[PDB]
Amino acid sequence: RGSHMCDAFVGTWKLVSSENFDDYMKEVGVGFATRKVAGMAKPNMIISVNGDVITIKSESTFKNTEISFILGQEFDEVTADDRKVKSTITLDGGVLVHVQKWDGKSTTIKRKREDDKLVVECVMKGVTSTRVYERA
Ligand SMILES: COc1ccc(S(=O)(=O)Nc2cccc(C(=O)O)c2F)c2ccccc12
Repeated sequence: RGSHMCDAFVGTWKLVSSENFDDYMKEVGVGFATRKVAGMAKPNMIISVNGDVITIKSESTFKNTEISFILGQEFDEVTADDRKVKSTITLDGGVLVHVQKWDGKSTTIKRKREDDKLVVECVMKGVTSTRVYERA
């Protein structure tokens, strides 16, 4: 199989900046202690593609997580803050768009390549957080 546009996300990434993440987590409903510990973490994100399957791993002192998925196909996800959600991830004009649904709520996580960075924009209702990753 040949190259895919989504190969631009493949690699090992490290968190270098975070804005408004505590307020985003508050809007999602994350409790005090999890917010405090999760907000300290500086995760590494490892993204790989094998055929139609994309795998995103996150390693940190807070939690280690791994999801594998096919674009447009819903899957079960237990998030780092221990929500059990239904997730669907699609590609929209170069942007990975990840929607998590649970308990009648939903949040959208967008991942995009910007210069040499991977920029993650998390939205819950009117509250947005921006997390920026660089190559490890
Ligand atoms: C480090 O603590 C966390 C990690 C991951 C998630 S998440 O799995 O639900 N989605 C998500 C949200 C924000 C940033 C990223 C990112 O990529 O940096 C992300 F993937 C969390 C959700 C709530 C509270 C803490 C979370």
